Amino acid sequence: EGMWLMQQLGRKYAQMKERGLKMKEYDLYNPNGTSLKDAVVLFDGGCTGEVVSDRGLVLTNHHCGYDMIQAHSTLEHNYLENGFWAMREADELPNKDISVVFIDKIEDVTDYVKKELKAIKDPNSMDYLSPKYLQKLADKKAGKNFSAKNPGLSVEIKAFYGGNLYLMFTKKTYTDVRLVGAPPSSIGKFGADTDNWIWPRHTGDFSIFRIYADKNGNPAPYSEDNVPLKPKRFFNISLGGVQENDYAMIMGFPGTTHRYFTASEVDEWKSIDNDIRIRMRDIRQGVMLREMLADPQIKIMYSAKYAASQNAYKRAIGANWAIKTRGLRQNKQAMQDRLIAWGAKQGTPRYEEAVHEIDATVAKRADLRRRYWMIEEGIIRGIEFARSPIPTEDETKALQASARKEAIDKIRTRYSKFANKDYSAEVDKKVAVAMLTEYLKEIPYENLPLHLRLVKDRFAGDVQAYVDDIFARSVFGSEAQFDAFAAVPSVEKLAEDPMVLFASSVFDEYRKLYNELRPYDDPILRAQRTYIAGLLEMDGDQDQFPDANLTLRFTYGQVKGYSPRDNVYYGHQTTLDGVMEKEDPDNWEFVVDPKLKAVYERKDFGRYADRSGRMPVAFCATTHTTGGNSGSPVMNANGELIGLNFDRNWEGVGGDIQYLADYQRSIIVDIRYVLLVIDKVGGCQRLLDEMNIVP
Amino acid sequence: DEGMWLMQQLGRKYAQMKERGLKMKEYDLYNPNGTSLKDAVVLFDGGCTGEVVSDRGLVLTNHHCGYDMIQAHSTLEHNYLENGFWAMREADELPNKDISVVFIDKIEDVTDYVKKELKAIKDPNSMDYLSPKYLQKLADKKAGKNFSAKNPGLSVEIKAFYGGNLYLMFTKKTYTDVRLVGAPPSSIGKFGADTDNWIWPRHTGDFSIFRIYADKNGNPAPYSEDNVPLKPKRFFNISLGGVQENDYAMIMGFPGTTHRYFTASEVDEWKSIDNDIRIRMRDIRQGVMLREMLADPQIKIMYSAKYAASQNAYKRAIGANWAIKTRGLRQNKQAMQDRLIAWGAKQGTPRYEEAVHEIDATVAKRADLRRRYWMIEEGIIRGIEFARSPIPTEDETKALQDASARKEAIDKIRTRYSKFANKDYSAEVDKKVAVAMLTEYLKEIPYENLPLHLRLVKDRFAGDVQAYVDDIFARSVFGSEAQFDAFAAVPSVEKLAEDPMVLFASSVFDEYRKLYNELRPYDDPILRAQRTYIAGLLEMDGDQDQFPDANLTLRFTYGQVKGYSPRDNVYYGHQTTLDGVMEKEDPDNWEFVVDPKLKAVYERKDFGRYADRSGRMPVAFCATTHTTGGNSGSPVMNANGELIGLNFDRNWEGVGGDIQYLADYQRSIIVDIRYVLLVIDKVGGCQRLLDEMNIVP
Ligand SMILES: Cc1occc1C(=O)Nc1ccncc1
Ligand SMILES: Cc1occc1C(=O)Nc1ccncc1
Ligand SMILES: Cc1occc1C(=O)Nc1ccncc1
Ligand SMILES: Cc1occc1C(=O)Nc1ccncc1
Ligand SMILES: [Cl-]
Ligand SMILES: [Cl-]
Ligand SMILES: [Cl-]
Repeated sequence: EGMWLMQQLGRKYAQMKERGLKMKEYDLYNPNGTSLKDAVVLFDGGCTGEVVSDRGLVLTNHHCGYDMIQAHSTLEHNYLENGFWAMREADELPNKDISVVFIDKIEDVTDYVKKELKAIKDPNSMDYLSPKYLQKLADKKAGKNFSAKNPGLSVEIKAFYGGNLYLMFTKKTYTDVRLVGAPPSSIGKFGADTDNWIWPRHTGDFSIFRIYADKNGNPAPYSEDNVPLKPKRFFNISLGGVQENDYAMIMGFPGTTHRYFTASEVDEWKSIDNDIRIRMRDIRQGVMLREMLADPQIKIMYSAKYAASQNAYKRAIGANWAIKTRGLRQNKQAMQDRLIAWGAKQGTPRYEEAVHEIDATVAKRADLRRRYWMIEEGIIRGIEFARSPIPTEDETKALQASARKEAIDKIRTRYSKFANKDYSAEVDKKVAVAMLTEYLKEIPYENLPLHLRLVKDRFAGDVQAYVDDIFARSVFGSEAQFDAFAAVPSVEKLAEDPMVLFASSVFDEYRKLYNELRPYDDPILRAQRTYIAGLLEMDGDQDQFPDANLTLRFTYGQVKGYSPRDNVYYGHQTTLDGVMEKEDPDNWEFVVDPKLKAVYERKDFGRYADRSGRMPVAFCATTHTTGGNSGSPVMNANGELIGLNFDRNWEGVGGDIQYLADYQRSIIVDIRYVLLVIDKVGGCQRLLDEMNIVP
Repeated sequence: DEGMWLMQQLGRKYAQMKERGLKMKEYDLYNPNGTSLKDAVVLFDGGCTGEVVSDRGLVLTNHHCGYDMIQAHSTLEHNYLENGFWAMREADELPNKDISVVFIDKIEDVTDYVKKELKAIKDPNSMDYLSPKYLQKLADKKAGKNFSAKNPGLSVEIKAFYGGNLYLMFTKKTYTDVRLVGAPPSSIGKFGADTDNWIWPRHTGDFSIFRIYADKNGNPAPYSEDNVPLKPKRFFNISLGGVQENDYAMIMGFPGTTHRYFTASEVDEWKSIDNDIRIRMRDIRQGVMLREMLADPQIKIMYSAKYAASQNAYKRAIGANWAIKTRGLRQNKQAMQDRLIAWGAKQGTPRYEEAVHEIDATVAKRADLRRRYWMIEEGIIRGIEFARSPIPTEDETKALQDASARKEAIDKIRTRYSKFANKDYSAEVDKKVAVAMLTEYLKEIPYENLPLHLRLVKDRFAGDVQAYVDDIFARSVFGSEAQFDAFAAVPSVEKLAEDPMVLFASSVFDEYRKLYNELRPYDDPILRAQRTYIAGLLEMDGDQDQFPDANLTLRFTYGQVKGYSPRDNVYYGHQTTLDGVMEKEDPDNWEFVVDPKLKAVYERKDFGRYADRSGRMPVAFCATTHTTGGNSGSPVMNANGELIGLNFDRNWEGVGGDIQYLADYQRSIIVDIRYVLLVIDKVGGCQRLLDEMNIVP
């Protein structure tokens, strides 16, 4: 049910042993020694990874290493489509802008931070959550020049439980992290966007990297003189596999949760955030899909844009399903009524006042929040010409010296990036007509961005005519129209350009709404500090975990399937047979790698198949994970690596607010399948030899 | 494989059924010389099964079987299709026109008689052995002089089985006064609508209730206000004990057709011609239709039924091709015929190998013709609506060529035009469908094999299909109402003779009939060789583990209440519940609307004695019984012969079961009788129906 701080291992250890944990507490997390925690990394700021060899080999997801695979791919050596297998350490590819972060030490600095905060003065100060204020406290505690005295190390203080607990982390960051191996995208991204958030799942979502360091194993930027890191801890790989009900645990960096939402915040998340995102993206997606199905060239240009819109659309559908069917609002209401009754009994009304402040703030900002989501989903992300070029102040106060040619060249560059190889003005006009029709139905005239008032005033309510006029008269409406402008440019032409005026008006309204809504966050945040302090004082810090905040957490559970609906069961494990069932040669998402299809036909599974002779692919577990946990190590009762977390089923996306024991699962790639791919698909035996594979 | 057994075969199957869980005495299920449970089973309205469930002739069948009778009695004031219908007294039950229930009074083996009569052979290749006319002459000869007049309500019929190796005479008792008694609302009766067609898990309460009325002596009589409910020989007791996983289940009913004795070459033909062409052509038709329905809400209303009608056999063909591809249907037919050929060689009789060779050679010879026939039937006859536009009859052309006979012919042509261009017809949707269908048809069918008018696409329109279709509508008398009216004011045979739409329709129907006539002779050598083929299979492996193909005659099948795994890591259990209906509820989707009385019953858990041991309300279950079209409404029995449900569908994964039963995938989809009784009770409030049934604990 939770995402526990490493400090909370002591408090959860007995229950973990009762559930099947076999390892000693300090072998998993030792606060003043080496433990399994030292083999877990924050991979490139937004993923988890794990060290799996005494020479710094790192496993993470294929979707986590995707950008590094794509950046090294060319027409001659397309690593993204065929995979990549460095047959020697010297062939491993360096990556620019990459990092791996180790959590060297974790310290409770609550008393220190709370004492420092007493010197504020303004009781409503937000310094208690400010990264700048907390960094000043971290630097004061670690010492003026800590990083010079301790190379590779840095300190950081974060707030937890809404400001009721503070932890200081001593981090060790390595920036020379090289690409070692990756399966073809047909394996790494098998279901592609069709199987996103889906269980059963058949995706071998893994990639392999290596941490390089100086001669003393200290962090160093890329240098041909760097040598592999010899880590103090790395995971052993288990080949014992998994069975239904086996104990499983994860360590990783979950990004965000909202476990302490009030019932009013759940209602707002549903009726504003989710319903608007669902409604607006369903309109955008429908027009886009119609156009992609009618023209194969439009399908190529808009596939990525369509997939990018669908991902959070599906998440919002899954989240709304939990709100509707799993009683999220009711359980938050019961949580807050229980605190209010307890507070009345203690003679302390501050908890009821805090819940009241959150409800009143949520109620006050509703119309503004609705207008913000409507414009952001409807126009800012909904219509491509909303992000068309807007002449800067430096460009207009240059057009009206011969820096006129310099202003036009910069405007041309931005026009070329807007009307790129994947942009269709015809597809965009059709999407805009549908999006704006919905937006104008929902947003009243007095709340419209200035230019959109012209639909009623100038175009007699004709949305199609308004959009047609924007393109017919705009300098960014076509290449010929831009070139005619570029030959005789004037600031007067730009000032009255219908596309410039649209883009400017909608961005102006978007920024105005953001600025008016931003002050409402602070009273909610301050009242949450009181609210969570009351919940902790009442029911204790053991059942209620602190919200995720991109810090190292552990979660535990079992390898277990679930029933998604009446008379349907999805088991705990998928097999290579399921990959073959899904094969579709005329669907790029479900193409099966020929080497993998051959391995399946010959049953060349070696030591990786289960006792039945079937080849495992993926499994699911009752662990509590969220975005940030991609690539997390999945451990046995013995702490051995049994898989990598790579996704979570859509039925459990509401788990960020309330864990759903009967539906929510972590989707994990079986480590036996990872080794099978390295071995029979990549032929990279050296990686198998450097890992410590236990029977 | 797990057959549709003749009633005659119950004796030789009985021991295995007892070992599988059957508890009843053999002759209580079927006795050729006296009353048995077989007497409570009826052929409901020619194409469904039904069952007698009371001593006053009450009949249960599917909602989709009684659909036309419910719809015919529905009005704007009393919409029984939408809200259901519950007659609170026998006098309120609604009579139905053109309805029948058929009882199988007696079944007799007449093989020796038919085979002796057939020996008077004037031609060894005669097809009289399969002719309904010839067999009726033999049935009338055996039954006697004016049997139907001496035994009113009874009729005699002989059917061939095992390709002409076995003949049975059936004495049927037909009742035509069958009245509507009760029906749940469509929201329960057809809950999944076409979305859940062929789907398991299933949550549809697919039942309707009728009553057989008869004269004072219980003899068949047409509708009369003097008719009294029938007192039957036998009726089913209703069980409330429910079902559990692995329970024995059996069905009696009228499966229509199977092809269990196809050669491997007939499986290849069914896949590569019949199914692939139907799939490819309907996918094109459906895609254009769906795009037009999604863009215009009025087109969606006009084309929903046409779209659903095209999709039903499209889905069946997809399911059947999945079995051919993944379940080894072709290979198992090949093994069946190689085993017979090896045995025949050992017996010194080459006639079985010669028979299989004749079927293969005939299948190979007709391939191009069969491909051209399916291409035109799926592509144009079914695919393009203006293919069924009006064609002036010979008598209409003669009438239009001096007299008032001219205006009579024009009125007749107008009537047919009005039926073609009706409230659901869109010429714009039809032109778009035709352009796509014809583009595919012209790519597949060479110029020399095209219907005469379609040659104009290359000759006159320079390969432009859109221009050809545009010209048909712009210049045709049936292209629009104003164009028809201009013709009707000044009509001439000359205008009709050169009309592009008339010429198109005439040419495609001419080609369709020519292909049918050229292909028809190929059926006879296959049929005669199948008589030899099946005789060999029966002589070799006996009439014990190979059932005769279904032919709309009474059969029994047995199995277990059991779910299945449709794919890797997925399991569908044996039973669905009312909870699953609630999970599927969607008020803005007519297909998944939930009746308020039913939703309230679920909320209050007002399930009474009908609920399972865990307090869950059962809805439907699935079984390993072998059923097909014709089995809709069939009684599902317990090990004791008590009614536990009604068969109403089969999952798409098992549609290949008509050729080869699929033990691990094929299931009969059954409405739980506890759910039927719950709906009658808590939704209909028709307590009198519960009281007349014999409900056992
Ligand atoms: C009803 C159903 O049956 C199978 C899948 C679904 C479904 O809703 N899928 C889904 C929902 C949200 N995001 C992604 C996928
Ligand atoms: C068919 C079904 O519907 C709801 C649940 C199930 C089911 O099979 N459950 C199950 C199977 C295996 N392990 C654990 C539980
Ligand atoms: C692969 C699959 O998963 C769920 C359903 C299907 C499917 O193909 N359904 C279907 C096929 C043929 N006729 C009817 C329905
Ligand atoms: C076969 C299968 O694949 C994935 C899950 C299952 C499963 O649960 N099987 C099962 C459940 C209940 N009774 C019998 C079998
Ligand atoms: Cl380290
Ligand atoms: Cl012979
Ligand atoms: Cl099977």
